[PDB]
Amino acid sequence: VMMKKNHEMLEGNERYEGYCVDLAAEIAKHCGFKYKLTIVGDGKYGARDADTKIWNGMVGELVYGKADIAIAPLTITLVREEVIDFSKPFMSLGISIMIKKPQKSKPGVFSFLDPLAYEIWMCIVFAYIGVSVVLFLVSRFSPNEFGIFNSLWFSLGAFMQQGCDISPRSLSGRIVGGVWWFFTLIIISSYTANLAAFLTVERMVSPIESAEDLSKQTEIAYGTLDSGSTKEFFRRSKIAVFDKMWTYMRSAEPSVFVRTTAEGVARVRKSKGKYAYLLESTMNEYIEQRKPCDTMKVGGNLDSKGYGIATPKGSSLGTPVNLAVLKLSEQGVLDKLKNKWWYDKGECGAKDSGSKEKTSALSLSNVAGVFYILV
Amino acid sequence: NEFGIFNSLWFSLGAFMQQGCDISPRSLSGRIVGGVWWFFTLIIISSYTANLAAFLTVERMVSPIESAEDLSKQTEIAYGTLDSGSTKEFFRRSKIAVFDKMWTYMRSAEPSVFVRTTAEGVARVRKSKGKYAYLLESTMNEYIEQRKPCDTMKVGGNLDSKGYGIATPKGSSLGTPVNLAVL
Amino acid sequence: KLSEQGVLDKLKNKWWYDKGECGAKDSGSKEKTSALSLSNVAGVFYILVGGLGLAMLVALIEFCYKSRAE
Ligand SMILES: N[C@@H](CCC(=O)O)C(=O)O
Ligand SMILES: N[C@@H](CCC(=O)O)C(=O)O
Repeated sequence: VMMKKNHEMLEGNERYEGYCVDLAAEIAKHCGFKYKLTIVGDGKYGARDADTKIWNGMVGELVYGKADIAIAPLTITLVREEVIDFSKPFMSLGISIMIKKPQKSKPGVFSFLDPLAYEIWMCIVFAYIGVSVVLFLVSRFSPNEFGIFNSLWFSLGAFMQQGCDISPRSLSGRIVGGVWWFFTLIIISSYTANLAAFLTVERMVSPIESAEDLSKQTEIAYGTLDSGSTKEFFRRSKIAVFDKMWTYMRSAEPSVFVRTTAEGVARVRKSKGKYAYLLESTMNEYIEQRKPCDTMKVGGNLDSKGYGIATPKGSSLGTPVNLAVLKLSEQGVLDKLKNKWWYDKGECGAKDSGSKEKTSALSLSNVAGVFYILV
Repeated sequence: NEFGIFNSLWFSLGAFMQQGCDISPRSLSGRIVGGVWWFFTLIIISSYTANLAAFLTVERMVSPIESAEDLSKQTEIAYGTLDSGSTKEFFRRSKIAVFDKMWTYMRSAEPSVFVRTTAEGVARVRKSKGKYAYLLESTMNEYIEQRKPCDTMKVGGNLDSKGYGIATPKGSSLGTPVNLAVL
Repeated sequence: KLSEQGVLDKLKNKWWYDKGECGAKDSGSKEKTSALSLSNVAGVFYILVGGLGLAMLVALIEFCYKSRAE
């Protein structure tokens, strides 16, 4: 169900748009009836409390006779099965994960010297000053070619390990040439090892996807849509990883249950990966093809539930639906529409298809400012 | 003047190749450039060392073959399913355009359009080593990955929603007592 | 009556699991290595500047033997 460019100027069933809107006409053509479209007054699919079990959501609208035939992406479950009637599943689906997409993090224009501290580089500069000054005082005691331009240049070639032009010949000149070598031998090797430290830590980082690691990770929070089936699929469960999720989500503070899907998307974008989200397979896929393009699907699908056309207990019109659901699956009119709205959204640009070339081999931005100092 | 155009390539080369060159510049205008060229290489030689340790320390696995889209683009792999069953007909009922490219190439397969033994498609993929693929039941793939020859891998996800039912003849004497006993 | 089935025991599973954990969760990936301190390499400067002053000591003792040339 979509909005419309003529949200106010247009009237009737044409006021909105979408898969089920056109699919309603597909049933209305085949079954031969007239329909009036309504919106759920709550804004939620269906709850069932430890209470009088009034279905706060679209189910109670359909149980209590306000609606006649419900058309919605609604989960076929046993708890709904005993209280309303379902058609055959027209779409395959599963529980899936939406997270903040781990994007290209911003490097530094002087990120190459990050394994050292700027306090160290400040001392390296200051040590480079005095050693040339001390050697020159050692050199020019005339009561020799190491002038002030030579003593800087000899110390510069010493520190870069690129050889030297000449050598000191007096004993005290060789002494300061000795200790400067043992100085720079540590510092270069210390720089190389700590540079390897960042790169080995970076590859050690595991992007969590199996959802058991997500259950073992407490920094990334995770929540579901309330008053539906995903909130209830983890209520009654059997797997210890599912129960630990439910033990985490029951004992969660603050409220990980979000009233609508869009605010559930909104918490993920603000969190920069702090807040994960659980939703259906098809609904997670459609947000990927839209264009913030910062949501991706990790892991495999949990189970295989289904969407079905809902009729109340005793509605005679549910069996002609059972005709048309089979017939439009035979011709593929389901698939004719199930294709149509999902390759239409190519507007993300398919950024995942052309950005899977990530590797630990450096970008130029890792070593960019070295060229800046060079040029 | 010793820095010819044939000389200046050589001085810059050994500075890049960590080798001390005999001929040094003798000007403040010249010595700056060879100075910063030294500091150029001193990072990059070290950066090549540090990154190459990381490939040797942390290993990664290369498998771009998942999620059934990458199956559909790469035409180097041959698919494998079981005849006289669901997968023989479920892809024969290919209506989805990505599944149309499957079944046409599944009909354009040689020699194994199908296999006949589930344990033989296990054996064939072990000898296939990147030439042949095998599509099958999910918990069948999972169970063989729990058995330990450990040369097995599940990729992608469930292509269909399926389930196993107790086959009873139509008008069974005990079909509905079975169905309640299932419940 | 408690100990025969473990009402002592099974409740001791729960209340000791209940209050959160501080274990192998933060030994593995709650660290990133930092830049080196100066204090990691400070003693080289003490060897460096300590080597600097003793060079001037031998510079002074050179001229003592240089004046001995007589
Ligand atoms: N399609 C789902 C949405 C709510 C949920 O994921 O729990 C349903 O109607 O049950
Ligand atoms: N259980 C399946 C096995 C064969 C197949 O997957 O195609 C059947 O009898 O149809």
